[PDB]
Amino acid sequence: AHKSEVAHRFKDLGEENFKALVLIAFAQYLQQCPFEDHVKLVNEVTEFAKTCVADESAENCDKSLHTLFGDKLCTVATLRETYGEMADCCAKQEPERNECFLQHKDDNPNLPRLVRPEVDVMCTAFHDNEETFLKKYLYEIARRHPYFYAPELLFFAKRYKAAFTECCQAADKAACLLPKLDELRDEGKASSAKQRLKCASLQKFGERAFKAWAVARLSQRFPKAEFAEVSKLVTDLTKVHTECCHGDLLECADDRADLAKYICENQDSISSKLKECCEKPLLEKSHCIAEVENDEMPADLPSLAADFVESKDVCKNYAEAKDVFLGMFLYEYARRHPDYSVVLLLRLAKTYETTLEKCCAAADPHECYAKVFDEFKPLVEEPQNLIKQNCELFEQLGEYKFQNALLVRYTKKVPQVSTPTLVEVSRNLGKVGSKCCKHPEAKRMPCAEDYLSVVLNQLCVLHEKTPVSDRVTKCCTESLVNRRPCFSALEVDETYVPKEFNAETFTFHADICTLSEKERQIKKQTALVELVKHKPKATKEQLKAVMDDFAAFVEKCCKADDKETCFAEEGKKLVAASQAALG
Ligand SMILES: COc1cc([C@@H]2c3cc4c(cc3[C@@H](O[C@@H]3O[C@@H]5CO[C@@H](C)O[C@H]5[C@H](O)[C@H]3O)[C@H]3COC(=O)[C@H]23)OCO4)cc(OC)c1O
Ligand SMILES: CCCCCCCCCCCCCC(=O)O
Ligand SMILES: CCCCCCCCCCCCCC(=O)O
Ligand SMILES: CCCCCCCCCCCCCC(=O)O
Ligand SMILES: CCCCCCCCCCCCCC(=O)O
Repeated sequence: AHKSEVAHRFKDLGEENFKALVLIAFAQYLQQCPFEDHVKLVNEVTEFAKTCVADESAENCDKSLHTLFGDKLCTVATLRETYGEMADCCAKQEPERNECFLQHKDDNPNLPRLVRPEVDVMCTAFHDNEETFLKKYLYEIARRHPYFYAPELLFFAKRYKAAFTECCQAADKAACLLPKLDELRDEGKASSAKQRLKCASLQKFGERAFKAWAVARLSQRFPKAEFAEVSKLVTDLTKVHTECCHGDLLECADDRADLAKYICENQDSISSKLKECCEKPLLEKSHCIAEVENDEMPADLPSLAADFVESKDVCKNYAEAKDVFLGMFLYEYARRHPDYSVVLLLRLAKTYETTLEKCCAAADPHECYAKVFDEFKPLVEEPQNLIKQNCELFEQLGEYKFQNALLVRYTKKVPQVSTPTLVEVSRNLGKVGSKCCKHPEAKRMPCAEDYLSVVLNQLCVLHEKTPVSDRVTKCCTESLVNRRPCFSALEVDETYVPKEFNAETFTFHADICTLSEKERQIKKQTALVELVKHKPKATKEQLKAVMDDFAAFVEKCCKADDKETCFAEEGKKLVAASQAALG
């Protein structure tokens, strides 16, 4: 270490890990360079590291990895005739140089769009050359998602490897592999969204706010930890996320490790759930810790009434350090309720703060704040209720028919939203319902928050680049804790004038009967949205008349001898019979 940084990295990571991350880091700076140029780089940088491992005292093995990596970047021939002013970065000395590079990372690289080949082609390529097949895609994905934390992209890639291993040698390859690839896309996109949103919220609402979130989240997970310990961890976590949000891989990676090193050295004073994690190699340590089970909460804890309502010096302890008092509230409440969403805890916190502001200025303070815990009852109520009604609805309808209810619901509220956006969000919102409703009671709200936070921002980002309704603009710019209830408060837009008829949008062709089940579902769900937008004032019964008449139709023509003639003449009368009903 420090004698040869590059030799130390290599030893800690291993050759295989080393060459994987470097390909990632190279594909994340030079997004336009072809695969094989990157290969040649990764090969040159690894063989070099080897010499340093064998002989740390060698030629320039004492340089920082920041210098080595930069030197390699400015090797690339058409740096100027391809990446433009990025070549100018090479004239700058190292501290400034890397910053110049980060500033030229493109989230909109304007690359094409990865097509997923046939399972046959995939499994053949995978077998006939794993190395090239896998690293080509690692490269192809990393270049499209720069800023995506490199070691995280690596963990997904390893999960792609097992999937391709188990399934290519299966009876029905396609039926084993396709659902996994889809799950992996969804988790990976959800990963990058959660990273994106954390930096955005930090940039928008501030450090103190992030800290409030932190205390909440941490006390839930490490309830046996003392407040002084949770408080330091909150401070430490804020530092690593702040720095990790600057965008540089080595700064982030080293901060994450130190924090993993600390925690693991103090598990006794943190959680009894950190044993297997703290055994893992450096690459996996913080990744493991970040997803650790909740430690069980201390046997028998007193009510919060004593320290927060009854005590003789509430208003005093509050008056000294307000944020400290408010965080202790958070601490004591979060550790007791791992079944609460973090934002909900922040609302009870917000409410406790307000009443304290009013009530501590009273001639007899305890009088006016003695009932404050009675306002928490309806704030806790609202989320708890919403999962019951939604999970019930789902449990008796199944995922696909459950998304179709959301489809109609949200098209009726915000019909100005583009059709594919409505299909994408309503389908997504159904999956978090299929994910979290399978968890038991006390895990539902924390889970629903986790994926709602993703799907909600996803939609906000579209609407930011393309706004079409102000009540959505308002729900997206409202506070952190107000975001979701704002959306739940969306009402049916009955001032929306019906979209005009277009026989194309309701013309169905015989290709549907062969299309993949996912592919096929989008088609129908696209038409459903369009059915609502054309006739939003129709009843549940009117709607279900048409959705049934259509099911019959497709059943008939998809088993006909001449399927294309059937889809033409029968869809011709299907549309007419239906216009007539909703006329
Ligand atoms: C401290 O100031 C800086 C902030 C940043 C950005 C950044 C900036 C943002 C923001 C979000 C982000 C986010 O970008 C990424 O965007 C991608 C958008 O498409 C999805 C698919 O994938 C996203 C990445 O996964 C996400 O991680 C940050 C995470 O890693 C960074 O460093 C990113 O929302 C508000 O403004 C860079 C800097 O370098 C000069 C800074 O100095
Ligand atoms: C610039 C190319 C070489 C990059 C080598 C460093 C790659 C990440 C180091 C892994 C540290 C992981 C720390 C953690 O997340 O817990
Ligand atoms: C969107 C389809 C339903 C998904 C499952 C039900 C979600 C109910 C809302 C949960 C809200 C938790 C976040 C919060 O308390 O602010
Ligand atoms: C604003 C665009 C309309 C399409 C999606 C609407 C999303 C509403 C989010 C509601 C999340 C909680 C579900 C619920 O409150 O029942
Ligand atoms: C205006 C004429 C429309 C006639 C056809 C409307 C069909 C709307 C989509 C039907 C979706 C059915 C859902 C399903 O069966 O999976």
